Amino acid sequence: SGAIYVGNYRVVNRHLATHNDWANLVWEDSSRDLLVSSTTAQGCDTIARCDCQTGVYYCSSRRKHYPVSFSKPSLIFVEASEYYPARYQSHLMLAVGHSEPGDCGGILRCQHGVVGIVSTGGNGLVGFADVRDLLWLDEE
Ligand SMILES: C[C@H](C(=O)N1CCC[C@H](C(N)=O)C1)c1cn(C)nc1C(F)(F)F
Ligand SMILES: [Zn+2]
Repeated sequence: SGAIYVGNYRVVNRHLATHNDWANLVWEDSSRDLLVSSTTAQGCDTIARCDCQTGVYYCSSRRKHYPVSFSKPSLIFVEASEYYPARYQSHLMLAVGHSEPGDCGGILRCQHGVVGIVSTGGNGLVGFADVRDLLWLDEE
């Protein structure tokens, strides 16, 4: 579990969005596994606006932050799960690292701010949904 809190927005994995998130919806994209809801209070996370490929992510299944190298956001085939059929997930970045069901929502960060959140796992790889292209999170 986990979310990004920026301005008047809450960014979560779409597959883990609560009833309250859908009742206060701003934007959602199944192909990226992202959902953004509105908040009453202002958030303080800063979204990275960069092309970094090295960062640190939080892994709840190990209670540890790990430094990683990760790929550029791409359309990657993801195996069928209880949440989606087998499909290409867009804007996804992979790194060599531990992930397991329960780790989605963990933040990946670089020197510039938040890069994205854990969204996939398997075969000793961890996948992060990028948020650096959502420039609108920094406004209105
Ligand atoms: C099966 C699950 C996963 O990748 N997904 C389930 C949830 C929906 C995902 C998607 N975005 O499409 C695919 C997974 C397997 N490992 C080892 N770690 C995970 C994870 F970290 F929980 F994501
Ligand atoms: Zn960066």
